[PDB]
Amino acid sequence: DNPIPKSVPLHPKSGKYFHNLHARDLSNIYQQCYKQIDETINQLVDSTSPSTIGIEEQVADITSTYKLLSTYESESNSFDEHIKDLKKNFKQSSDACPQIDLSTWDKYRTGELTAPKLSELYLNMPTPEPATMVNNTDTLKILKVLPYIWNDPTCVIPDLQNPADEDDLQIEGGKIELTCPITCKPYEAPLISRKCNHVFDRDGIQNYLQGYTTRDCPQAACSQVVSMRDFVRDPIMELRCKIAKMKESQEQDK
Amino acid sequence: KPFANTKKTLENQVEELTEKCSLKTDEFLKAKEKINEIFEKLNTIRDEVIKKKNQNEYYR
Amino acid sequence: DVSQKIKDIDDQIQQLLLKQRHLLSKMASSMKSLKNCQKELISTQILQFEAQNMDVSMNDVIGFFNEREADLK
Ligand SMILES: [Zn+2]
Repeated sequence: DNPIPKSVPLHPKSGKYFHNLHARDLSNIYQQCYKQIDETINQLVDSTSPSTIGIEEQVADITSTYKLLSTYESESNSFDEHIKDLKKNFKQSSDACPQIDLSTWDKYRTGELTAPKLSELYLNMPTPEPATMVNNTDTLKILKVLPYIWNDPTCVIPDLQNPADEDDLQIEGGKIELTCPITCKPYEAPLISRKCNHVFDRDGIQNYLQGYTTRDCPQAACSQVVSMRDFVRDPIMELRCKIAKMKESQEQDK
Repeated sequence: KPFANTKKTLENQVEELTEKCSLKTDEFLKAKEKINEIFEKLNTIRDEVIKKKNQNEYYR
Repeated sequence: DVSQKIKDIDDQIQQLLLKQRHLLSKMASSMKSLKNCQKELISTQILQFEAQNMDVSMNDVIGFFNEREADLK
């Protein structure tokens, strides 16, 4: 009866096999999926036939697969975390078990000694969802805003730190300017600050901070001490200007 | 001895699992290839758009 | 009449933009299938590792068993 034990510890010769256990990396593929996603909004924005429909449909579809892909990714990241933990726990538990020998073998078979069984520990992993954070991915904000800026490149968008939040935007009144506050000319290389949401054209702060270490933010000298590193590229503002330039272009030739 | 038979059944199961892993590997690499074909179709379509565009840029 | 070519090619662009959205959907579906293969591969590999780890252990014990006999006599 029970000729073979329920489990035995990790054998020294199985060290390399255990070590190599891991879920196949998909980082490179996910990366390309997101890049493929991006390149699609670009051509969408850059080649969609004259507005008066906005693009609310197109955006809905794209955001639907974007979120899907993102849901998949989080599960994958979670999967690795669980595999790694479960393995680390197995190894430590396995290392406290006596090696197999003429006496030990009967004990593992009878139950006196019990070794950890990785296959069972694997089947019985957490399995929660999402278990991560609703990361504010740059590409998600563009999707959220896009339909609004398409029909009105100046519409005042209010605060959004948690996009993907199926809800309408608190579109304020008036309209923002597609012109750099340090050139008074329409943008051409918008840059947004990280510690404050002020956007200046590249040559704006490029020359404003030129020769200085950390000058206060130009806008009303906004307290925030800034530097070139604090200025990212503004996809949203570039989208606005991109759209305005297309509207002006479509106003003359349509 | 008293092990000969079980051990035989054990050696075979390991042989079967080994071929299984080999199959799932090829199945996995196959799926990877399928998605790359889609990255490819997406890329070519984009090229078409870029070209149809440049054509209209020229007005014809 | 050259005002027409700008509309057909402008429509083709639209049909292609649609196709992109469809293929993007396939891509995500394809990803899901990939995650399944990846999951099934690691599972099968853990079973194999177990069986194979039990095997080399069996070899050890059998080796020891045969000693208690070849020396006992
Ligand atoms: Zn500021």
